[PDB]
Amino acid sequence: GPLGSMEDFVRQCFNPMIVELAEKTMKEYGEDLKIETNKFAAICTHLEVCFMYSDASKHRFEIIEGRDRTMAWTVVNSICNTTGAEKPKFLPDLYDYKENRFIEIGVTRREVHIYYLEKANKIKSEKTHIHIFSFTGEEMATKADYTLDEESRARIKTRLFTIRQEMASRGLWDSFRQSER
Ligand SMILES: O=Cc1cc(Cc2ccccc2Cl)cc([N+](=O)[O-])c1O
Ligand SMILES: [Mn+2]
Repeated sequence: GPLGSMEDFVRQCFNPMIVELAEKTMKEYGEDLKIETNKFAAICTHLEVCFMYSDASKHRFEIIEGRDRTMAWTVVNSICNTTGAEKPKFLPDLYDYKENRFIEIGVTRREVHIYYLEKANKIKSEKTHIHIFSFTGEEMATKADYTLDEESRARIKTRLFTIRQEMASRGLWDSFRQSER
């Protein structure tokens, strides 16, 4: 049918705060949202998932993702100096004060196991916990430890489904799904 604009969709369906943060991210990494619209959408999605993940248990998680890079690294350094946790080589999305480990969160259109393996290879850290969500409800987590209960993760998955099917409703899904990497 009628093909829609990804930028319009992103601005209509994501919270304005999230949008601003995503724009800030893309500016920071030199990417133009006006052209890299799928990347823009993905960054919004990943941000929202990180925030929902944090929100599932307030006072447990420090949020790293969303801050400017220097600020984020400052926070990471602070957490390491305060808790004695090993410094990660790449910027994680969260810190878990309860389990005393950083959390890397992935959101993928690809096969979750493969994606997980790529992440676990590309962090080269050992204590950082990895949690991968797909748009079809699949999950993959380090040591099969999923951290949050089924209801919280169900909320996350449901949001992902909503996004996927509104995109599909606008004819955006086909392009978005294969523009990964
Ligand atoms: O897909 C977008 C995306 C964005 C981010 C945000 C981000 C975090 C750190 C550096 C650059 C960027 Cl774009 C992170 C991940 N990730 O960890 O799977 C992402 O998959
Ligand atoms: Mn990150």
